[PDB]
This record gives sequence, structure tokens and C-alpha cells, in this order.
Amino acid sequence: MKVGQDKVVTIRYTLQVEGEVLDQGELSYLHGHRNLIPGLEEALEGREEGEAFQAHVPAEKAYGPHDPEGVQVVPLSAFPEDAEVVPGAQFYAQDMEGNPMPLTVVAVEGEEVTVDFNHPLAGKDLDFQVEVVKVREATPEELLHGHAHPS
Repeated sequence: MKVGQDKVVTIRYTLQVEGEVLDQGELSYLHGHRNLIPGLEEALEGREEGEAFQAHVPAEKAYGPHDPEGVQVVPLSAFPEDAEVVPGAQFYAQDMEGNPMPLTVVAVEGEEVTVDFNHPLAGKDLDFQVEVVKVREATPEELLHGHAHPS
């Protein structure tokens, strides 16, 4: 059948950003309930079961723009222990009032250590290769729960 609202869709995908493959796998999702990034859903909407295709998803319809205000230099002492002074390092530091914001080292040149509280894909455009494996109708529980079940 055709991918549409309230259908439980199983896709196998390859995610590539600016050249390299950052992710790849297979998942199931309830279509129409904001379970996927907007861009991605729009591209799947209408697709036939089995249909394969590619999709360019702008940061705007994915994980959003990069907020440079999200970058910041912090003292090594900020982290009272022994960890990493290298990029890629991600921490889940707490927000000044609530609802923590995971950060990521952007560099380390001595004491001046850069960090990023933006999504690791913020500011990036995503290029997907998709394959609609299974497309079934959602069950009452799924609809109530708002998510697809391993079933």
C-alpha cells in the first residue's frame, strides 16, 4: 500500500551528510504523528510499499539551523575530573533553570575549550536514500500510544 497518515511504515535507510555516511539502519514509525523529521516524512508521504528513492532534506526541515550563540569557550576546571580535551566529546550538562542541553567539544587549545550546545546536525543538510520495506495499517494501541510497536 501507499505510505500515508496513520500507517506504520518500515524503512531501511542510509544517511549521508556532505559526503560521508553518518548513519544507516532499519526502523518502523507511525506516519503522521511527528515521529520523523518533517523533511523525511514529506518525502515518504505517498510512496509505494517497496519504492526506493533519494531525498535532500534542508537543515530547515530537519534539525534546524546552527545557533552560533550555542558555541562557547569554557575553562578546563569546568569539568572537575578526568575526561576528554578532544572534539566529539559530548556532555549532558544541566540548563541554568531546567531541561539540560547536551554539549559537544568543538576544540581544545590549552585553557580555551570550545563547546557546542546545538544539535550535532544543526546547520546541516541531510541526504537520504530510502527504501519502503513494509507498510501496514496501525493498530488501536499504536494510535493511542502515538508510536509504532515492535509488533
